[PDB]
Amino acid sequence: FKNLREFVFKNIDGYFKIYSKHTPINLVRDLPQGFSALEPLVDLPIGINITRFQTLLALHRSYLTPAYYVGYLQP
Amino acid sequence: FELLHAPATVCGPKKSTNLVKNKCVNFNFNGLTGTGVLTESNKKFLPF
Repeated sequence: FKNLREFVFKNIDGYFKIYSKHTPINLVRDLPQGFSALEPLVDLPIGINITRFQTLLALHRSYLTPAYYVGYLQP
Repeated sequence: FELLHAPATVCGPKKSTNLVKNKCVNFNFNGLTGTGVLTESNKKFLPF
């Protein structure tokens, strides 16, 4: 698959921005050694203090019971 | 209206003058003030 998508979430001083990209890659299992510069998408001014977050997936079976990377930051 | 610790979202400007070009005058570009000769540039900028 020649499709790599990367997203960046930040939450500072009441401003919310999202940095996104689509790019083609060709490697068997994980990220290649190539380099490129990400671009911002949209600025959101609500600025809610976010502590816990969840993602979404696509699936068919409605079994309701009541590959993504995540890293930390240093200033 | 409220003045709590939050970014300002709603306010409206008013039309004052018309566009000017190629003469060194002061300008207010998105809150940035400066004075210079405006000359068309051939450099390609990033969309953001």
